[PDB]
Amino acid sequence: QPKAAPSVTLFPPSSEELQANKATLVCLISDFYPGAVTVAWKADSSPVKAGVETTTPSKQSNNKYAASSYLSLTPEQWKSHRSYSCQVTHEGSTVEKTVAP
Amino acid sequence: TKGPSVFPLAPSSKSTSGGTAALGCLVKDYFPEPVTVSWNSGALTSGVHTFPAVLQSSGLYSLSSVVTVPSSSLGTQTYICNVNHKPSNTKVDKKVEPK
Repeated sequence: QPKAAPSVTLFPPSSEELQANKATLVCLISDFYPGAVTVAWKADSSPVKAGVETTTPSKQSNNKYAASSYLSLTPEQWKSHRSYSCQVTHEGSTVEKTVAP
Repeated sequence: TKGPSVFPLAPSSKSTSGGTAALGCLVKDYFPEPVTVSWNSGALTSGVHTFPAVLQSSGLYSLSSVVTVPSSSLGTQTYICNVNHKPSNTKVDKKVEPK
């Protein structure tokens, strides 16, 4: 089966979640093949692994794969940086999305 | 059992096709599986992708459901995700609004 590159959507923490003294970045990864991806998160330019939880890719109804990655932060962590990024690597190519407070 | 906290993921057109936006709901920290998600009480089915849950270091699960909708609809159409977590007898209907 031919290689298919991932589509990546990154959402910042909601204002509602911040009011609950929590923060989650949500990185949604879809429509890729083969079904192996790696995810790197960065606070500004600094790689971070604390609070990162990533699913094992699973087949979609169209025979391609989907995965998601979450970065759980404190509101103070979130607000302390200029941005955070979710970088998805698939078959040696990378897609990086960045969001800011 | 633990019921989820549900948060709105406000619409964004950065990653979608021209003239569309992606919006969603984050279903955080529940146990055990499963959670079900519908949109607009089951009336909205096109463009919905509910992702498999992640198991976290805490032993709790989280998932997200995202729907891709026409950007022109953002002012005119209400979007509500209907989250059901039967094991904890919790239901949440979260309105997802533009920021």
